[PDB]
Amino acid sequence: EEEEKRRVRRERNKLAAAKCRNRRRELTDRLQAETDQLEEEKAELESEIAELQKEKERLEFVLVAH
Amino acid sequence: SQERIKAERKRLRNRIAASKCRKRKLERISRLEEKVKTLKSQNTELASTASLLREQVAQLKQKVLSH
DNA sequence: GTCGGTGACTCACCGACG
DNA sequence: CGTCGGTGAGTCACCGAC
Ligand SMILES: [Cl-]
Ligand code: NA
Ligand code: NA
Repeated sequence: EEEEKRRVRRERNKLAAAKCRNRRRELTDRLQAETDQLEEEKAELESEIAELQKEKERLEFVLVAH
Repeated sequence: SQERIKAERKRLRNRIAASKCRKRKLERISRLEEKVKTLKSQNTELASTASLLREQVAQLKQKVLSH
């Protein structure tokens, strides 16, 4: 019965291992969702920039004509 | 015995597969952490370019409208 | 000095496939 | 068919933190 501290240790470490694996799955899912969102925000910014640069040059050529 | 050699070879094969499996998990995380850091940096730069262009556009609409 | 976190070995399980 | 590899989970050995 002295070796019963050994049994509680196995049970505690089992839960610790499950927690470690669950945190790694959660981190992977968090980072993937974060990447997806950041990729979307990058595309929108690149789109807004492209439209703004077009409008900038349009106005520049209107002004040069007057 | 052949039973022992076979059981040991299976453990070797599985130890190889486990190390490869674990490595791919950590490499996916490492790859994703880098991409997140890069995208945050790039989007900050893009946001500042957009902000400037918006002001430049605003002023040009004023120069045009003043005619 | 005990505890939890984690890398690594191992077994169970399942689908892949020659 | 029978064996393999990929993966989840239990275990051990080890370490750092409080
Ligand atoms: Cl070994
Ligand atoms: Na958890
Ligand atoms: Na290894």
